Amino acid sequence: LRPCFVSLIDESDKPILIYVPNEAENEMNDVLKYNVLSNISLDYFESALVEWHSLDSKPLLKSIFQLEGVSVFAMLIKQTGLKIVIGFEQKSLSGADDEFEAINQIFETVRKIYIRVKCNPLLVSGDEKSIIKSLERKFDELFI
Amino acid sequence: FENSLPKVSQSVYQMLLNEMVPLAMGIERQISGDIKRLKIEEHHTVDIIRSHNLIHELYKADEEEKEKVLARLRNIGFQIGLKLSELLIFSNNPNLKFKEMDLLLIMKFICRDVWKQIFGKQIDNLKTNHRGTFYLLDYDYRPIQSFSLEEDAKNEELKMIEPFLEIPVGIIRGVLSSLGYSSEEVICLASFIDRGVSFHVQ
Amino acid sequence: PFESSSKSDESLGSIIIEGTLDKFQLHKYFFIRRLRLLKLEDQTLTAFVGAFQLIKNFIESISIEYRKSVRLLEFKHYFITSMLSYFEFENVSNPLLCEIKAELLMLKRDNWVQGVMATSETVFQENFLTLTKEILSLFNKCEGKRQRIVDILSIEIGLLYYQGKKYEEAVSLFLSCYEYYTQTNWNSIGLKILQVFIDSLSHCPKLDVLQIDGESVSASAVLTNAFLNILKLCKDNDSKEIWWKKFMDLQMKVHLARANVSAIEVNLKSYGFPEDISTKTMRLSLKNMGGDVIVFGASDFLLKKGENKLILECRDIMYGEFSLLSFEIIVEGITFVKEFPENQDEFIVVPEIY
Amino acid sequence: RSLKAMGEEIWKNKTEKINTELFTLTYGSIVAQLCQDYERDFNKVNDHLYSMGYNIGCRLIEDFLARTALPRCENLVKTSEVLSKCAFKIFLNITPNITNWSHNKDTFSLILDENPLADFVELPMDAMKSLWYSNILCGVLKGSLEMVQLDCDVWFVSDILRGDSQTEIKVKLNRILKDEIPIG
Repeated sequence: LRPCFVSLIDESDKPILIYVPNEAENEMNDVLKYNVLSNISLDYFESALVEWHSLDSKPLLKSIFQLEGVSVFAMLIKQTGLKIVIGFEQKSLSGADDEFEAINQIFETVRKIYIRVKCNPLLVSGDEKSIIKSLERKFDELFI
Repeated sequence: FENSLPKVSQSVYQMLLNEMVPLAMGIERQISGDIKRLKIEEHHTVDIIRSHNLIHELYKADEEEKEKVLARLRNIGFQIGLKLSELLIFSNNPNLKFKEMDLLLIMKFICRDVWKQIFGKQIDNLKTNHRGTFYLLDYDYRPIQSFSLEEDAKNEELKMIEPFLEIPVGIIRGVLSSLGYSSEEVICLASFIDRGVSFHVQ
Repeated sequence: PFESSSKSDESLGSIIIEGTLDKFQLHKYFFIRRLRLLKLEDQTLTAFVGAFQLIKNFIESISIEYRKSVRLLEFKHYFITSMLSYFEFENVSNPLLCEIKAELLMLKRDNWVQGVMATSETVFQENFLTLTKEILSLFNKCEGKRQRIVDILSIEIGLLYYQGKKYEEAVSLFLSCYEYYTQTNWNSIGLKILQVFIDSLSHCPKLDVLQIDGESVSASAVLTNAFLNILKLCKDNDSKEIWWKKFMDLQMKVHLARANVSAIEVNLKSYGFPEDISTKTMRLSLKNMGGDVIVFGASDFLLKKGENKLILECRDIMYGEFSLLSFEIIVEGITFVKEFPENQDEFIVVPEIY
Repeated sequence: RSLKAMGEEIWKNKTEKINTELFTLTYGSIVAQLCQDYERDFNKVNDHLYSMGYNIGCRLIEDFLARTALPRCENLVKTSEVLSKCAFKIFLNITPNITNWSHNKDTFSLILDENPLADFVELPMDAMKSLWYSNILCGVLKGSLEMVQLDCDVWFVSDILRGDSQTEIKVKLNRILKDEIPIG
């Protein structure tokens, strides 16, 4: 149920953070094979194969593709133009339908910690390093 | 629909909202770059002014220093407006996507929700020139009901009320620049018709 | 009829899934339900692609169903269930959405084939993968959009070119594409692309540089290596920057202009000395271990320029180096009108004008 | 009848609004202003926060006394009763606890459980050892008690945001003010 990478993309081409669990050991972990999926994920927002219909007020979840044994899921939260991508492999997946709501729990509990981190008053306005550091300690609190 | 989640009093917020203005006058007139009072702390002394004397110091303020004050008020309204809009994001309003091509559709958001959240009530009227200039109206702006005008000196009282208007200037500027850009936005007066203030945007 | 068929197919699939036993033969019932959905969606412009999504999620779910290494061979059967479905999606000459659907189908087939082949023709595997990636790259390039997947596909094709020994390097020749993935927003793809470009320049053994512009230089490796040293992780890989600076010193090719963001220098108060006022002592920090330069901090008057405070010898090898910066020939009889217009350029056979 | 019952009772006739998404970020935005205008000074901000707190406490004591009509307090038993059992109840929906008085009972401490002025702030490294955050509360508890004819002094000891120990405020009677009766 635990993820293999998380990704937050703002309204430009930039990433806010590309965080993987367990950086402390190598363990055949390639950040390179994670960033290529994050680079093509921002491409496949504009694809006509999937679409986020706006009639429901609640932001929804999709399943854009699956490469290298890893399935990724891309919520576009509509209003502030933030793009979020979380990745999971087939061995963590059980293939059921009850897990889909728990995936949406993971999506909203990382959106909550993003809006709580970026609404810190004492950080200076601008893309500091401290937003990245605070995000990764909150993520390592969430993910051992 | 009826969410009863935790809450505090309206009155302490409204009076903190009111004393943000002499906080800005105190932070500008005392920048510590080299009648008042004095207080006793342990091996320590502060020296203060009281609020209404500082609003009277705004009545005797320098002209360039007055607009040096008013940038700070829209800056603090800008900060609380963008952060408050960012919390509204959790509400998941279905009106808008980004960059506000249909500008009045998010004018139907701010009057319905944001002014409801800060001041407990809707904006009662909005008029639409279709060049982007939109005409706000409310009959009673909430944090100036407690400001008592003095006896028959209303020409001073207008000049001492309207520098409290830069905070909702900051509010609507901050919720616009949370959604992408900065365009021109000013105040009005609009003497009310039945027993307060109007706003222009682009 | 179509919406009733979709809703009744979903309800009948759930009702058939309510029966627990015979899950292996239930694959045939799921394929029959998929064929019933495919017969209803026979003429759709975009929704057929959504019906391909009705394939693909089912192609996810069948991938959820079979769980074995030998089921990878059943994934080879899914490759057949790709390819015949490719036969179900080949009924077009040229289109915008059908090209992207064929690109996604070919990417899924190539991912399945690469998963199958890596389980245990080794020279021909690179040629067949390059042919399939060239077909998918042409299909993705035949579109009005999607430059981001095309750039990663071209980087994968250039890495497959680098997977054998090749002197012709498309990614290293595309320093524009390297700067497009390096200038901003990406710090791990660029750190491998610059490593591939530096390795290709190491195995180049040629002085015929890029003909796309006037950039004919044997110090283009050092120009890329400045960005590779700026985008380095830490001082663990400082030997790469030291070796690249040593190669730039040996092959010198002296004209350059660096932003000097790898070095941080801070000034102090102006003073005086004996027979020439040695004002503006400054402390400097650096990443490289050895550096010697005639660093001069210029200063502009109302209508003049001192350009003083240079030191010829610099053996300093630490942060806050505290250079003396002796400043002979004081202009305007040491007036106080001179403001700061500091180049602070530390030329070590190449200028670094911060 | 009891001071618990009155302080809970005012919450049936008090106008209310949300304690997150307003009123936390008001204090956060003004302390961001004080941090950015003094070029990240960490002790002058305490002085200006305590000044604005003194002014708002002296302006708030009248609304507290008009909201519930109470006699003038005289010791640190009735103040320690009235504070923790109606004042933070009707202004912040919280209730602190009282401990660590002296032998003569001329002090106490003010351990607070859920401070709604700092919800998920996590102040940075330089401000963690030389800044107090909630100085608007110490200003209120100076300026409110200085108008019911008691000189006082109210100071932080520790808080959750930088330290493992809880949020508490120390306080001394510092004499009783003499009301001035005659003409001269």
